[PDB]
Amino acid sequence: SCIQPGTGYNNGYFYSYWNDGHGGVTYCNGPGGQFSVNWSNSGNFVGGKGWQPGTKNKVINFSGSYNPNGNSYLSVYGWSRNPLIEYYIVENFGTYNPSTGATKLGEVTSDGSVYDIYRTQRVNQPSIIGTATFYQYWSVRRNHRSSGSVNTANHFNAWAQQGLTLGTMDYQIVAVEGYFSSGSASITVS
Repeated sequence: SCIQPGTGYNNGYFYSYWNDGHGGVTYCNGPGGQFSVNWSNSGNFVGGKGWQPGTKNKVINFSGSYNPNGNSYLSVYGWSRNPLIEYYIVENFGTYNPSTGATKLGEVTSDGSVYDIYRTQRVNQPSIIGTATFYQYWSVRRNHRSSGSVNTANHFNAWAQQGLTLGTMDYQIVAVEGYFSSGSASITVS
C-alpha cells in the first residue's frame, strides 16, 4: 500500500503525496484515514490524507506518532484558489520553525494552545496552478503535539480578520512534510 507520488482516494479519504525526485521517501496508505511516511536522507516531500475540496470550518482530528530527524513539519495543510494561497496550521516540527524570520500577523487561541500567525511569500515557485508568486499563511502552535483536534474555522477566521483572505478551497490534508531530512511518522486522520 506504498505508492508513487500522486493524488487519489484511499478508504474514503483524499490523499496527496508529492516529492521532488531526490529519493529516500516511502509513503503508504493504510486503513481508514491512516497513512505512514518513512524517510532517510530525503529531498523535499509532502504527504498525507484528508479532503478534496477542503471546507472553511472543518474540524480535523488526528492521532499518531511523528519522529522527524531534521527539517520536517506536521500540519493541517492545503490550498486556496483565487487568491492562490498555500496554508499551514503547524502542530509540530523538527529542527526548523517555518516562521523563522517571517512577519508576525497576530495570535489565535485554539484547541488548547496559542498559535502565532505569519505571512510569507513564495516567488516564482511551483504551485497547484504552475509556477507562481503567492502568499503562504501560517498558524504555528506554541505547544507541539502529534495528536489532537484542529478547528480550522478559528484559524481561517483569525487570518481573515488580519487581512489574510482565502479564496475557494482546494485540497486540505494532515500532512507530513520533510526537507532533506530523515524520520518516521504514522498518522490517522478523521
